[PDB]
Amino acid sequence: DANSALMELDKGLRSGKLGEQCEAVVRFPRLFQKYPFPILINSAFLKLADVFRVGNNFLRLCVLKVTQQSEKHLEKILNVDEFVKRIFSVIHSNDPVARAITLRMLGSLASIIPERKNAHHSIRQSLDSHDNVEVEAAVFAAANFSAQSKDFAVGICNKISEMIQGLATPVDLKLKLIPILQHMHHDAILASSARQLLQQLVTSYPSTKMVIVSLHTFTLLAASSLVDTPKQIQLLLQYLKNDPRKAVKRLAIQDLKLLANKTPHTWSRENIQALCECALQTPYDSLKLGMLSVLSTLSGTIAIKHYFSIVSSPRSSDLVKLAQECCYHNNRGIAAHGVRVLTNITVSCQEKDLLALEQDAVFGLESLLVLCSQDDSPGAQATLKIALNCMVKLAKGRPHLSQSVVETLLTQLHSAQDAARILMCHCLAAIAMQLPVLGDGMLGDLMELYKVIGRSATDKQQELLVSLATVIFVASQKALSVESKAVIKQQLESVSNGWTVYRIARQASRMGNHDMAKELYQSLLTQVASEHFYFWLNSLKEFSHAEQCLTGLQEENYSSALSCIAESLKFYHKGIASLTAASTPLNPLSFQCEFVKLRIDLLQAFSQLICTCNSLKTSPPPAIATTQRCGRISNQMKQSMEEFRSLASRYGDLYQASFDADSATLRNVELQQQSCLLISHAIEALILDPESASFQEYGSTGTAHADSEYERRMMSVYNHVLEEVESLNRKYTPVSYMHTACLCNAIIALLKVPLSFQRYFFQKLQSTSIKLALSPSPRNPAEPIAVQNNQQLALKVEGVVQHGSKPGLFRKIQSVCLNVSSTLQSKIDNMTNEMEQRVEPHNDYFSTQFLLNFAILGTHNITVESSVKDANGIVWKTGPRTTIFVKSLEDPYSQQIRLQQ
Amino acid sequence: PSIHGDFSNDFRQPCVVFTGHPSLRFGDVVHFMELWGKSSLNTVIFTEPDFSYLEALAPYQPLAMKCIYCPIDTRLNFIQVSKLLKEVQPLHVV
Repeated sequence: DANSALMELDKGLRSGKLGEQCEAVVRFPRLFQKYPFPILINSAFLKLADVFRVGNNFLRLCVLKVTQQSEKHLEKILNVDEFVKRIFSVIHSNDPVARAITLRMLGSLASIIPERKNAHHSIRQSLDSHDNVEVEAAVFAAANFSAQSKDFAVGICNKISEMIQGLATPVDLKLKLIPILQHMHHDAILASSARQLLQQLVTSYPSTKMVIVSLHTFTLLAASSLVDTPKQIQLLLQYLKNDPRKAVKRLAIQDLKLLANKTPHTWSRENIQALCECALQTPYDSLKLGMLSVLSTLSGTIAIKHYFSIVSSPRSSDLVKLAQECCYHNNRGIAAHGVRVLTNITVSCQEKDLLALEQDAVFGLESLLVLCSQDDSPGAQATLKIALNCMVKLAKGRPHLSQSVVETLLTQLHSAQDAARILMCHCLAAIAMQLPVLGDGMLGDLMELYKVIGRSATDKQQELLVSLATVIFVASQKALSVESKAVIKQQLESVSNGWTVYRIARQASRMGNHDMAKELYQSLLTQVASEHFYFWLNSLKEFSHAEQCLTGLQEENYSSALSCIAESLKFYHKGIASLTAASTPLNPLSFQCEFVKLRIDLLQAFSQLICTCNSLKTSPPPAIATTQRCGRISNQMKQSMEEFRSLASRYGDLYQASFDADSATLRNVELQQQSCLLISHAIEALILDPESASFQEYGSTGTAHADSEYERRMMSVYNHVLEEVESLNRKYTPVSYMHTACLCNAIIALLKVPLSFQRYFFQKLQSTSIKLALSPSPRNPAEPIAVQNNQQLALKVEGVVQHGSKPGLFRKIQSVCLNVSSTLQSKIDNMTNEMEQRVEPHNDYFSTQFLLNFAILGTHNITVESSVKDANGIVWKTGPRTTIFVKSLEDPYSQQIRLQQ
Repeated sequence: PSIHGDFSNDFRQPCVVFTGHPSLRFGDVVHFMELWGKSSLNTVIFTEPDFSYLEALAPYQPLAMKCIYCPIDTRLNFIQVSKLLKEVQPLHVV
């Protein structure tokens, strides 16, 4: 049912009515989106071409619209020459509107035909014509060809130079033709000639209209040709300084904004001096906001480090004082830009005679905060965003200010409206997440604030409870008191949405407070109106129950270890039964089931290990026969090697097969895998061959990023276990009981730090899938493709990538590794044709050519695997795992020859 | 002149093929000594002296290609050498 849509819509195309043909033409883009493979694309584009050739000039506009929309599918066209000839057969017509439409189609088609000479001749001929629609379409197509072709660029450089300063072709047409000079960056002397022509134009037509158009053109030429961008930044400083007009100044602002966003390393010191000095003596306020917005975007990059470079007192520098009087300005936006600049100076380079500004910086934030808290307007909300981002960055860069930072924030958490409680709770959440030592310093104060929310408004209430209980969970780095649980619970019994309690429960499951997760999951379990959502909530409840059982541990007590581990396994198994029941074909929950299954396997590896440590106290030294490994305990810990190493491999396999998670979920998977490697190394350093260890951890054990509290406690446990392993290296007997005690304490230390269900367990932001439509003949089901067993099978695998939303949010596909293998299904098994190829997609397409050698006699099983390679370099093992069946026939002449031989 | 051309679109199995240098180390003889040297259905017919038979098959063993040492020599052997020497008897023999 792939070409059937093509025959249906082209049956629509063979009508004699304009309406049905137009309907089919405008229905083509949906069909393009549904099947993107180039057979259908090429066929439908040729049909669009020979519908375009004969038409009543309104079908032509519709096909132009479809070509404009479906630009990313244009490179998939195979029979390019017939397509372009059918389109080009309308230039020689005498209807000027049809000609203009066809030049617009050529301009749309520019990507696939950069160096077609007759197209350039048609553009040049129609460009100096007298019909206005033809002229405008010619300028459009000249702009679109000039971005790709170079000989067209130089010839049209001469032509457009002549027609701009030809003193005919009135000012509207000149405004239309200056972007032709914008697209004109291909060669050095071409760029220089365009630069001279633009300078002559801007000094020759000193208007409001032409100066704006010419300056935007001139800066796009500068940002395209990176050979004299500082000259244009310089020229923009004289245009922003010495020009009385206002709109020219506004373009100078947006121009310097674009140039600072693009190439900030070219900004020289005197350029920043000129920008700051022009920002001082301006009488207006919107212009002030614009220049200091440009300086704020310039302050977030390495331009400041070039500005504050050794070989004057930086207190006397223009930028810092300008930041001061615009941080203490009346308008809110200019204050936000100034406090961004001051925060960025503080976070950047650490010269001594800047440190006093630190004090100014922090006071600035709270001053701005008490201006923008009590306003309730979207501009004030954006000012809140900017201020709180500056608060986070300021506390991040200089931690010794940070404590003062957080306490000031709590003051404005006492008196502000319901839209200001949120995002301040978020700033507190971020600061107390990465830097935890301050979080407890809130504790109880949030309690009374939370009490006030018992009698607050209703419109923004639910999000506000979500934010407050989230920052409560973040701040409670050690645990939560029973009274804290009681007050949170009674408040959300007082009023709740039902989805708010779900968000609170999943926040608690994220942080590690699994008892309140239990209680809210009970509340959800009584609730809710579907099958698999009920099973999902039951599974989450059981996981919270097992994790409270894991929190109920005591150090140096192995009996409680076995008991609580058994309770955790039984609650996890009720939970994994619920998860298996909750799985749906529409939403095939795969990360959750694998994560829970490997968690179960980790705790059972721990259980077998702890009872194996108990086996030395539960068996003989060996036997009467043994009198360099003696006893069954050696074989048992070798099995522990096998289980833990396989478990680490399975954690790695779960890491590689996701590709759609965030940094935190991946880092948590890394924590679990590192726990498996930790226990494996700890055992193979104590009992199984101490002799060839000889390492004593010759790597760094400090100075970590510590992006979460769970990460920090994991790393502390890791370092403590490695310290115990280094100390107890080669002093004692190979079996020992300090060795078993070391394993016991290691297992207790790993199970004390609870767990963290991360973001990918609950919500999925990025969804990427691959198609891989195999076409040797695609078969049907059990029917195999017949091969003649004297030639190879040209597989011809072709693929396309499907993105759920926001194309690539976290990681971007750079190249894709297709792997193919065979298997003799008759019963190594045909490993002789394992093949690998790297693909770089153009827009979404994958096109490779695979030859498979089927040689022996039988039915073979082709499997195709995908492997995404990202921009950094990590390979990711996703893919549909496509399998196809082949039967190997023989030539009867060859069969008779083999029988005779 | 070569396989590169008219031989590709005129080749007919079975055939009698006369190939390049009989030393079995360079020419088109190496290509047909491969490919076809997989079945006992075919044979290679060595016909020219002053190249060792078993030594020519030495890089090609192990091998299932049928081989017959059938050397054709036209040079005179020792009986007519004796006839020549008793016919035109010299003063010295080198």
